Amino acid sequence: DWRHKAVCRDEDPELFFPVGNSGPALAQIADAKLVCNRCPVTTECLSWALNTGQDSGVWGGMSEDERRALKR
Amino acid sequence: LLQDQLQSVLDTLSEREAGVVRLRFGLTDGQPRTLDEIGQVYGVTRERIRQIESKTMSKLRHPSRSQVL
Ligand code: SF4
Repeated sequence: DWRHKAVCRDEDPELFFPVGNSGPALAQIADAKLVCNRCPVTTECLSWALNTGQDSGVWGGMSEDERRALKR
Repeated sequence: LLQDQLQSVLDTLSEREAGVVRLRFGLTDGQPRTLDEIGQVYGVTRERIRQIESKTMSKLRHPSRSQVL
């Protein structure tokens, strides 16, 4: 299963849930996406997050706001 | 079991958020509470409870964490 190949299993999980103060956490979002960029299952991860409607967090190389923008 | 990752996720929330989730799922005394009861205890709206629950579930289900078979 694709979760077996998630490189974020070797990261701090909270890296993928940035919180900003008076604006976007641009740096932390980039830091999370950098891990996704060296992950072999970015597409499966993004597909699962989109198909099951994960609102919060960085999944599949996309921030929460980006996935929200895709959705209706 | 699931306790370890779930408690780990609860640790990342505020005390109020974690209380809301514990009451919603009945983690502490085995009695899930209604949205009304939770909004009365922690003074939060139904949409805010929805968002707390949604965020917690996304953290729990994120591939960074092993999932429970
Ligand atoms: S794409 Fe990103 S969030 Fe998804 S499994 Fe890989 S590192 Fe984790």
